[PDB]
Amino acid sequence: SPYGPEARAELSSRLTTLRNTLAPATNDPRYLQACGGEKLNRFRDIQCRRQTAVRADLNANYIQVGNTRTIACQYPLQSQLESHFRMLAENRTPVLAVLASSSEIANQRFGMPDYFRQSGTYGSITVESKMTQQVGLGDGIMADMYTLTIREAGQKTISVPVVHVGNWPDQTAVSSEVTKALASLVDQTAETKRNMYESKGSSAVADDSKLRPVIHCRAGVGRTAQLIGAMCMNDSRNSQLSVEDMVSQMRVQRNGIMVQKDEQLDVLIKLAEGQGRPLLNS
Ligand SMILES: [NH3+]OCc1ccc(-c2cccc(C(F)(F)P(=O)(O)O)c2)cc1
Repeated sequence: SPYGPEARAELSSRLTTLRNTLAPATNDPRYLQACGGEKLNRFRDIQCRRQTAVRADLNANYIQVGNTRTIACQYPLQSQLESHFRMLAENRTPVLAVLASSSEIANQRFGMPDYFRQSGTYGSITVESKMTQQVGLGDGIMADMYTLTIREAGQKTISVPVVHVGNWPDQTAVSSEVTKALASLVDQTAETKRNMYESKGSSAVADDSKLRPVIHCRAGVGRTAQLIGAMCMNDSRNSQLSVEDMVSQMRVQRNGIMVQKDEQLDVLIKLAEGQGRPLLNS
């Protein structure tokens, strides 16, 4: 079988080699480096590919999987929130998908600020959060939606739709069905917001660094990578892109941990199989 244990074993062999070779060395020229005392990386071993970095002071990467353009990042540190909101505003972000659980955010030991469910002030930026609809994705998994209105004196005010999956636990894979429902919700939300900008003649529409969905979980490598993979498979432009390609693109463009659990890779495989998409490059 193209999806049998042999093919799966080969896929894993290739991806493990790639993970091991992309592991960051100290002062690795492939990875963004902290400057001046301030912590950059939420986790020492989860680093940000230099070439695709979004801002010098964020652990955040531009990611293009086939034709699908997104930003993947870590959950921003408290000290990074002003820069994070500037990135969001500048990108005219059409959807911010947060996959870190409510339990994770509430646990102050993890230092995950509650930045999208509450209003706040971060340097010169003020942020207003409003709750909108709640959508069930299946298997009890829930998406809570918000809008974040980002203001700064002398800047255009920008509002960002948020899709928060609050009950996808760390180091797990939600089912292929839940994943497909989630990808559809996130793409639909982005599409609506992107259409508003287009209807207003925004110049962001012509700029491939902009209007990217922004996706983060805690580290930005497990749950984030499962969602990005699913989104890529929902994009009609990506015919024939293999699972090897998709995962190898996420890893070279962010870090080697992208798709963190075997069960996450298994959901990508099952979605591929459903479409008759190849696992391996010939
Ligand atoms: N230190 O070894 C590598 C390493 C270190 C930390 C993590 C990690 C830490 C927190 C959460 C997660 C994660 F749950 F996989 P996410 O889905 O948020 O990316 C992963 C994953 C890999």
